[PDB]
Amino acid sequence: SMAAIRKKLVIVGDVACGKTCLLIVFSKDQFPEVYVPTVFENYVADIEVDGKQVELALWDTAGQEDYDRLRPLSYPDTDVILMCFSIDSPDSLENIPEKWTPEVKHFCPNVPIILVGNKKDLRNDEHTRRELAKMKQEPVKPEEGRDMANRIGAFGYMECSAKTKDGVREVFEMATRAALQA
Amino acid sequence: WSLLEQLGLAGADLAAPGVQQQLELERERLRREIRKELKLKEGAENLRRATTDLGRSLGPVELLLRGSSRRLDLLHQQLQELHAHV
Ligand SMILES: Nc1nc2c(ncn2[C@@H]2O[C@H](COP(=O)(O)OP(=O)(O)OP(O)(O)=S)[C@@H](O)[C@H]2O)c(=O)[nH]1
Ligand SMILES: [Mg+2]
Repeated sequence: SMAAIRKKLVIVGDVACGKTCLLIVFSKDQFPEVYVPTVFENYVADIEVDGKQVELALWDTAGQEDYDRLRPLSYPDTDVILMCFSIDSPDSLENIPEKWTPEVKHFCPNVPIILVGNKKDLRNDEHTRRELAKMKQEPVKPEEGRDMANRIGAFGYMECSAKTKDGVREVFEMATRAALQA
Repeated sequence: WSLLEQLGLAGADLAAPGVQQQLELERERLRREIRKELKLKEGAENLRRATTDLGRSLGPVELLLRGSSRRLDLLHQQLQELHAHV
């Protein structure tokens, strides 16, 4: 039995938009009990798509501007990018074409990008509604995220909730398929 | 944890032919273990979803899923430890 195909995945996106929980929920089936801002971490996940076994390297990057210097060094041999934003933060969605896309395209032109809408469980969350209401806002819509996906020329657009594990497998199976076409 | 310590090969000459063959066998085993665990996990996810539609407790399945990812972790550490001595 041959070894699994190796592919490296890098995840980017705004501060606290749910990047780490997404990686851990998928690779360890655990929702991190405590929130700890990431500088840089890496994990290995195992997956099989279309009868092909793949060993996915999960490179976790920092959303914080404080660690912008470190992020570029995590780009080099990336097979697929999971560019994230949170469904409960329209500002995190606005930083997609503003900050994340320009950075990713510069360091990884041609690398498949999956735009991911995190925290899908907060769309109908009443508390989220009242808070966003103050700031004269409301949770991101599926159409808006799908539009932004088209705008940055992403491989696809997916929504998920690391919390309820809803849409998590779909996100990673699509990311793996993209990373395989390479 | 060390697979070398488990096999009593701790301070042995790992470059020797016999040891090199035993390790290749162990790597093959590990690779097979990882593939089996990977499929059990994917199946467990299917069950978790099936249990969700039945309206029953996901606790047992979630625990199995975690135990499965934890096992994959150990298998990867050991496989990594043997790649250094090929
Ligand atoms: N409601 C809900 N909260 C989530 C979800 N995923 C993450 N969170 C919460 O949002 C916060 C940030 O999550 P985390 O994954 O650590 O962000 P991050 O993007 O990795 O953050 P950074 O390291 O760039 S500063 C945490 O308190 C976490 O529990 C989700 O699907 N639903
Ligand atoms: Mg993080």
